[PDB]
Amino acid sequence: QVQLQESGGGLVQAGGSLRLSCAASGRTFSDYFMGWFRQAPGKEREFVAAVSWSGGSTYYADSVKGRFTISRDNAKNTVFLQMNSLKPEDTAVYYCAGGGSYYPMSPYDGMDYWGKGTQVTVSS
Amino acid sequence: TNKEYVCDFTDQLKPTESGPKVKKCEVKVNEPLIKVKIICPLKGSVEKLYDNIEYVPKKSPYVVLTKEETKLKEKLLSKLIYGLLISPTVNEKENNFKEGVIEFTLPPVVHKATVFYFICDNSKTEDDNKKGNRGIVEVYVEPYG
Repeated sequence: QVQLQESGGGLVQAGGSLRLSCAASGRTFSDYFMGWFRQAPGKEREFVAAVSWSGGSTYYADSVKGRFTISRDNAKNTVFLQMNSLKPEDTAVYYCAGGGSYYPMSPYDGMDYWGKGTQVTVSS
Repeated sequence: TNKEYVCDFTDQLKPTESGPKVKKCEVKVNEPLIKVKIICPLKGSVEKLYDNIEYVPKKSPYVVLTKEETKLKEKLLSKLIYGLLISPTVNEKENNFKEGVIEFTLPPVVHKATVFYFICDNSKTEDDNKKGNRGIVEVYVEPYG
């Protein structure tokens, strides 16, 4: 079915910005609440951000709220993750995901499709 | 379209050592056709864990809680949101918390911003010296259409 592919990762300096993107195959993109997750060194994977079907509503994990913003282009089957004021603690593999239903108290629960991830490394 | 928010309190309100604490499900609605599903675990569905659980309002989703001054007040949702329709049944059961789950979909056009609430409260249940948690749904509706 749907396949997700992240892009845009790389080496960034602390304090800088980087925009990630995620492309989705098929013609059902607007049927999916989309989200970003990450796994940092030595940690479990954690929620980062999510954007609703139409793109009208956004949710952010408390660790990145204010610094990261998420959006989507339903005409291009893409989700974007804008990161500002990057910190060393933001070094991680960033994962794209989507699902028809969204669970605000546990955002991984409604995700039915997952990308393979893209690495982001923040050095100081 | 199968767009749906799900507030599942099943594994959020079980008694734990740090309980009782608040578990909030925030539902952000500014698009048409958004279905909302709230699962509140039934007393006796599992032994001991929800023996004293409580849901508010009892007439959910026809009646909701809204904030007047600091006081939560029960109000008819069809009064707050004109053109709202509620399915009498959900998967062939009454659309009432007494069946463990309620559902509703907001209409294609909403002119007035509104916030309302539901409560699924297990903080009065004790099991093995642990207390359940208090669950709260906040539905935040912005004008759309």
